[PDB]
Amino acid sequence: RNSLGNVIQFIYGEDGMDAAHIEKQSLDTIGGSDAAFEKRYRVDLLNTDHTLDPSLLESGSEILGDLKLQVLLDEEYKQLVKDRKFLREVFVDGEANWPLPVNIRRIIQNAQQTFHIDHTKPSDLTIKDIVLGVKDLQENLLVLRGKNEIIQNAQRDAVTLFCCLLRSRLATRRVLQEYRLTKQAFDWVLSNIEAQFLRSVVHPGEMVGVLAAQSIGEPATQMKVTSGVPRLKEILNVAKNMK
Amino acid sequence: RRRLKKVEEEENAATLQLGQEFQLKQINHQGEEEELIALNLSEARLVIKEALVERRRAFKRSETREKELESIDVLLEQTTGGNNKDLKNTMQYLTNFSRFRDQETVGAVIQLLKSTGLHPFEVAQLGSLACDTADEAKTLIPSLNNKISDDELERILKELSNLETL
Amino acid sequence: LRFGEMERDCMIAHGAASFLKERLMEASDAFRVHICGICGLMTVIAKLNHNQFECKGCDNKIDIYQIHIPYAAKLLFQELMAMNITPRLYTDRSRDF
Amino acid sequence: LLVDVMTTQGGLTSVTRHGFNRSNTGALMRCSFEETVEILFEAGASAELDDCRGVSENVILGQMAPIGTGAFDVMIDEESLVKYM
Amino acid sequence: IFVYQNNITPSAMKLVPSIPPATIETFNEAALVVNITHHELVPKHIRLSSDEKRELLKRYRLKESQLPRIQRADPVALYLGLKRGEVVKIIRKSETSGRYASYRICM
Amino acid sequence: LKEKAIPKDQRATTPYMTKYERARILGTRALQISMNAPVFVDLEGETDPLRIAMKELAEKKIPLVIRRYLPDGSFEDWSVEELIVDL
Amino acid sequence: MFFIKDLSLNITLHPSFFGPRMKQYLKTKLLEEVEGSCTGKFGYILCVLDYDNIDIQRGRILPTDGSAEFNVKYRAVVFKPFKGEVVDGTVVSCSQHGFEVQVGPMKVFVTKHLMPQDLTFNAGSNPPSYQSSEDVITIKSRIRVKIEGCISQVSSIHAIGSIKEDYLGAI
Amino acid sequence: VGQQYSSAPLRTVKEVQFGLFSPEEVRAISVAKIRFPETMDETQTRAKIGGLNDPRLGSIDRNLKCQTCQEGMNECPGHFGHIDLAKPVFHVGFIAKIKKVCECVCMHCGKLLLDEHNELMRQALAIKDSKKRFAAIWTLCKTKMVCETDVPSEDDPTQLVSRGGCGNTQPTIRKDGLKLVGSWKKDPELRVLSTEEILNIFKHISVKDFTSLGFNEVFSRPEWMILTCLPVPPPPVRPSISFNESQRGEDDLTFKLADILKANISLETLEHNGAPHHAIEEAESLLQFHVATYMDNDIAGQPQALQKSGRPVKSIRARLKGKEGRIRGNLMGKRVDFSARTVISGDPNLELDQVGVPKSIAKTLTYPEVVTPYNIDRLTQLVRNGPNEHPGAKYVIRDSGDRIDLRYSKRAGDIQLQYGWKVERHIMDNDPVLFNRQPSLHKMSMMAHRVKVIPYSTFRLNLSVTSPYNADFDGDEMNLHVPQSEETRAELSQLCAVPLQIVSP
Amino acid sequence: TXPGVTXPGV
Amino acid sequence: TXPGVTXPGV
DNA sequence: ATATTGCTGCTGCTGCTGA
RNA sequence: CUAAGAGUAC
DNA sequence: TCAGCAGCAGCAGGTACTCTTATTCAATAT
Ligand SMILES: [Mg+2]
Ligand SMILES: [Zn+2]
Ligand SMILES: [Zn+2]
Ligand SMILES: [Zn+2]
Repeated sequence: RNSLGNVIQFIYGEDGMDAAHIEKQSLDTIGGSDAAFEKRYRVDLLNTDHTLDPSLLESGSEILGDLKLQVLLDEEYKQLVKDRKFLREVFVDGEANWPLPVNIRRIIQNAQQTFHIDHTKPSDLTIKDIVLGVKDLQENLLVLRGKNEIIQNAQRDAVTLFCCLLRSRLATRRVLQEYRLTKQAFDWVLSNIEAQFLRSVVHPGEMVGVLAAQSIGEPATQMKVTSGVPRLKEILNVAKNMK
Repeated sequence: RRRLKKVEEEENAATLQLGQEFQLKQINHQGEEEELIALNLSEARLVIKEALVERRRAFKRSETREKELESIDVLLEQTTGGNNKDLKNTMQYLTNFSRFRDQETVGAVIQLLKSTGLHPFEVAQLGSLACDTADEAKTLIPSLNNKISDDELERILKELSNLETL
Repeated sequence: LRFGEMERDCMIAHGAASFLKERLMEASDAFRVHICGICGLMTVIAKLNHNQFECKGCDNKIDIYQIHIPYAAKLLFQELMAMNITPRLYTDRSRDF
Repeated sequence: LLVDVMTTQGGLTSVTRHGFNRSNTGALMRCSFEETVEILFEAGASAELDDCRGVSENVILGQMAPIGTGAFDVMIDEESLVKYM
Repeated sequence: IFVYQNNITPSAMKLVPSIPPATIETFNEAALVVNITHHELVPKHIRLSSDEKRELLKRYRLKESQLPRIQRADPVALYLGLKRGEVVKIIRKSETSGRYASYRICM
Repeated sequence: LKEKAIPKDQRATTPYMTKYERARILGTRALQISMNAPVFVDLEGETDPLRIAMKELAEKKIPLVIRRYLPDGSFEDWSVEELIVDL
Repeated sequence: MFFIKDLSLNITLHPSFFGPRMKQYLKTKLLEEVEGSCTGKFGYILCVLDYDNIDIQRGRILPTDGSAEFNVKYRAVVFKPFKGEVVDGTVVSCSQHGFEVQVGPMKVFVTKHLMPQDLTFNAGSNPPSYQSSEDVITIKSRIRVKIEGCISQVSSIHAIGSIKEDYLGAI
Repeated sequence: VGQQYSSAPLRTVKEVQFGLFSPEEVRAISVAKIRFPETMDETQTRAKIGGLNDPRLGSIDRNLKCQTCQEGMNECPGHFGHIDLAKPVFHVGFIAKIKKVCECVCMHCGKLLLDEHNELMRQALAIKDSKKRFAAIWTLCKTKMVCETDVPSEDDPTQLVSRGGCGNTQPTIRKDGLKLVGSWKKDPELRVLSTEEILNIFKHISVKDFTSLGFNEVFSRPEWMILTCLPVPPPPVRPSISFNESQRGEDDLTFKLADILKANISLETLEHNGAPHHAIEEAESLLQFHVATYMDNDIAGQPQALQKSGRPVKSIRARLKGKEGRIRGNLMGKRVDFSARTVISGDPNLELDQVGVPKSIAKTLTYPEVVTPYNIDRLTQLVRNGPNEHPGAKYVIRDSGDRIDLRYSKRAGDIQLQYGWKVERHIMDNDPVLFNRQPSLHKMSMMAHRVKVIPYSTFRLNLSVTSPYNADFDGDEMNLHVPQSEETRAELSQLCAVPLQIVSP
Repeated sequence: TXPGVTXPGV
Repeated sequence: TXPGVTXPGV
């Protein structure tokens, strides 16, 4: 808001994130082919077309043929397909590298280097544990603390793209096969993701107007169709007639 | 508003112009509004006594006119220190010209005046001045003109005279 | 040294309010002035030696406040008054936000 | 944020004395940009009231602007202070 | 809604505002060849009911004037038939978050 | 002020102390220590008021409260005790 | 007349005084400041009511100063004279120009213009007093007076009253 | 000593209420009436009573106190006077507004031309912004040239309702210089509208009428746009900065006020003695010109009122406007103390957040440290060392306000420090200091460093930190600001520190 | 405009 | 108009 | 003999018969 | 004091 | 129910910082 109290943006940067806490990351669901997508995420316990190696996890020889777990996998993969469709609608060019607050890849590498993942012992995790932990972490990423329908909807809309990133990285197949997290390593990863997200939220009292003005002016000092300072002057001074 | 300079009507009790800060309704410290409770002399004296004895107790945890004067002077010197010549004079005045004695009679007077249902300033004036007759009361307090019936006014002043005990 | 406009803007961007206030007041020019309560003008005769405060024109002696403003601000207000403009300073809100 | 400020009034508001500076945002902070004396005269004639919420108003008055560290009030709690000892 | 070929004579433009609550809106066919709301630059506009506006102002502690403004001549405002005081919710595809919802009050 | 004060049971602000709040709390406490205010923590030989206030904040012995002002004029009172200093 | 009223006072405390007894210090400093005071806004202020628990509120630190400003609210008993009101009092002094009557903490001056014609001043009567053909008003005499004038000073409210009216005088 | 104790309550300004001075308020606040243009009496050694330097307005000499408040030049704000004008004159900043208002209001009966009966006046008056409502009222009522004593009924345009109109023809009003000329359409009659009749017709505007035009009933009525009493600023506003070491040199405002007084006296004498209307009008025009050029000397078209020395007169408006005027040159940005500036050199042996400070600069700049039981010994030692050697103290600020200068204080002997005193001492190592390079285009050009005292004449900084500053070592100069309190020091270290700015937003 | 950037006009 | 803001007209 | 005075940027209205 | 000129780092 | 035209006039100008040089006449009257 400005001095009069008029709303400029209903949430800062349309995400409520401090700019210094943003890093470029890749959305893995938006890219790739359909066959590559299914090979990456689709897991089917009932059939052998997309079954998982029982050596991946301790219960892999016992969960085979389960029904409730298959329901969880079905809803997870349906959510992932929905996320792919949403991201392809959002980004027409298909660009996957975008700035987002929390760097998941470094957290996964830290967990791998900290707990000494041997990559041979069958994983202690259970599929239900992974799915429910990700679902709860989605709910623990709070930007708005209000307790009414308007604020709840705004909060849900403010973290949708980071939630898409989180589902893209912390998928069941990816956790069990590519990264081979253990139980404790997965819990540690969840805790750090939550803490870093809560640490990347913008601080009230920030003078974002002066920051934006300086962050636009300084590159201009560092500086067919007109461009550069004359074009910036033509834009800021809304001129009826331009070159 | 925030008028530069200020014009207001002059204070006049006979006209019932108490003042801008002595209006009928006052906002209490709890956020709601209350009637401006106008204490008569006896009720005000009892309130002063209650406040002083409560202050004495709180500091502790952390009748003939001669002996009442001695009690008020001793408790006053025990409770408060300097800049109390005003308070000393007020307290000796209160014990000198006192109309009622204790809690019972002042409660009876206040409930009677509530039954009269008159202005708090006017009921305080009625309780303060020990009048005798009707027209005498009406001329002592100009605000009494045609507010309560003659029979009711006469009887209530009769119970003021009766409850004027000791 | 001149503490220019854009230096003040950088310090605003940092969020350092108290440092900016100290730069503009305690380091350059801090001046205490007495103002009336009925009117916002600085037309208050304040005899500090005798502990007397009187605003001629409002006929008051009990509703006076003191403020700390830059001397340049006092000069600006006096120049506005000399140019037939009244910059009344009030220390309470007459309107809700 | 820049393009949101420029279009928040329903039209394209330029960054010029004929654009943003013409809003009803406070006489003291409007005069600090350009056309100082004319703004003061118009505020005097129209009897504008300045709420002193802007940065420029408190800068002129030499008082802590309600920005950054000034965006809140620090207060002493008697009960907590007794509670510590 | 009235649709005309070229123009309306001012002698009829003056009587276009009829007895309330009947409102006459005039459109040109040339302006209606292309549906502007299908442009990708144009985000989604949803008119709010009175109760929704009241809830919006209550939850955000806003006054009427503290909302962003949309003119009562904006092409989408004419398209949706906004009257003054009515608030449109604007759903946008943000690039920092997937979805962003703004609000604009008609003026 | 009764209307302005949001009741404690329905505060809707972040439970984390902001950088500006922490900076002002440290500055205020160091200024008070420099002016001979009583210290609520045991000193291990430190003499700098700023680091004394930092030690007080580390173990939450600062008896101050932040009055966070909402844009409409309402406020919420958050004690330094209950604010989580994650930064 | 006597009332009790809601009042508020701003007290500033230095940083060195924020010990565990801060509430006690504030409660004591409300006294000795407004107890037994005299203002034109509220007349006299004799005592504070409800001293058991005085509402002290939080206390805001003045920035760059460190001192804290408390807005303490309380009940105070007050005595405000009013023009056009009748009150009892005790005659304490007399003179050619009039006589002074003690009422509570204040003195009310009744001028010679506001006594009946036969109630002339006389220095022959001891003490020099305002005497009529039926009664004499000397020192230490009860009297009812109707107040008609008030001028306010910081240290002493001054009042002018009258005893000409019917049934006004010695009871 | 600064300013001594005052019993008045201390508050902060919450709201600024603008408006216009009423003549009676000007006469009420004034402490003196100014009637003589001479600043000094015939002896040329005192301030003339009733002149422009009346002692009641404030003292012009340090050795003498103000005659009104009995305070020195340090304390006295200055008190206004007033000049009672012989005839009303226009305010130069309100001539256009006066023209619009008199064009919106009947020039005979003082009522707005189009009442609520007109169709478009409901729309115009329903505008809540005061400035937009006036624009609409003007652009709809400028074209009407009759008071319309009878108007069609609002219910239906069949029967006629008679309002309080006077039925007179309004003129077409233009401005010819500083005067408004009205050409009445022939019932043309061209004549100059006297400010007397304009003032009279403004004073007859009803409260409802001018409150719909944007004016306020209390703070700015339209008739206050006409000047009848000039407020005279005190000598603090217009000081006599005599630099000839003997000859007083007066401010431009003093000369303009003397000219206004001369013209006022001339007009008064001409009116009293009786004269042809031509001379009276000429004197009135001269008075109007002098007042207008006093408030604003940059009037378009008219020639500038040249000063004595032949240069243009600096008016109040010129004093206020500009990059070097009050607002932009003394309030938004001002010169400050406790600052240093010098050439910068690189140092690979300094940490990223360190800055090397020349020893002499460290000896000049000081920090005031409050004496505390925790730092009594080292502060005492610094006081013993004195100001001529580093580290040491330059001043001792006592609680009474007296300031012991450590130079010339060794004669008095050792000083015993008391808790609560201040030692104003040289900046030592590890002091947070703000550090700036003047073409400051973003926040990272004003980061905070830690002091490291070095034995040479250049500021020394790490090579890596030169990129955010955009600073080379080909002769660049940089500035240093020292915080003077614990709060500013703390927030400067906790918000603006160099490491906290490594990643930029 | 201004000057700079008179008025307009004047 | 004026000029500025001839006449009208001329 | 000494002091006073004579390149860049805009803004707005008036008026019908004829054919 | 004002005015003017030569500059230094951007 | 619609086709054709005109008039005018106004200056300053990015942020800090250093240094030097010169500064309005003549005549009348007390
Ligand atoms: Mg360089
Ligand atoms: Zn006043
Ligand atoms: Zn003075
Ligand atoms: Zn008329």
